[PDB]
Amino acid sequence: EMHGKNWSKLCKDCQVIDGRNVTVTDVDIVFSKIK
Amino acid sequence: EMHGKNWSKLCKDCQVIDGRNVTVTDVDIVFSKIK
Amino acid sequence: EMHGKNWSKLCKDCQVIDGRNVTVTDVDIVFSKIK
Amino acid sequence: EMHGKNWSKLCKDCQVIDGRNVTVTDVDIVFSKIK
Amino acid sequence: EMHGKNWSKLCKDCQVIDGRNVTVTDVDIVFSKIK
Amino acid sequence: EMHGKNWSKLCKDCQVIDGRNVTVTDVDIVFSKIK
Repeated sequence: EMHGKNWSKLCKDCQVIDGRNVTVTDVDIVFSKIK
Repeated sequence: EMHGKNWSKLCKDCQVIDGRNVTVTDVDIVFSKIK
Repeated sequence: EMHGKNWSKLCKDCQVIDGRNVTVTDVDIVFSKIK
Repeated sequence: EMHGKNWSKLCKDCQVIDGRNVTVTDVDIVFSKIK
Repeated sequence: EMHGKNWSKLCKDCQVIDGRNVTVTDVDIVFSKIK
Repeated sequence: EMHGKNWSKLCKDCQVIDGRNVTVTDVDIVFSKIK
């Protein structure tokens, strides 16, 4: 199970680029999820 | 199970670019989900 | 189980580029998850 | 003297960030010219 | 004298960050010219 | 004198960071020209 408390961010089986200022440039595909 | 509490952000099997200022540029496909 | 407390960020089976200023450039695929 | 020809960009006593995709972030002052 | 021809970019007494993708981050002052 | 021809970029008394992908981070002052 998962449980965050009042500001806590949490994940499982995840891919995160968490950060204050975040820029991505010239990309071909940012998000891709084939199943 | 999942449970956030009053400000807590959480996910499972996710892809996040969480952040204060976020820009993406020149992209071809940002979100892609084939199934 | 997982439990963060009021600012604590935590994950399991994860890939994170957490950081204040984060830029990625010229990428072909940023996020990829085949299953 | 200065003379450009049909696509030529030129300057003198200049500061340029010329480029296809250009982003500036979190800045305090972008342009400043005190005299 | 200066003379560019049909795509040629040129300057004198200049500061350039010319380039295809260009990002500047967290800056305090990008352009400053005191005289 | 200076003369570029149809793609040639040239300068005199210059400071250039010419390049395809160019990022500057955490800077205090990027351009400064006191006279």
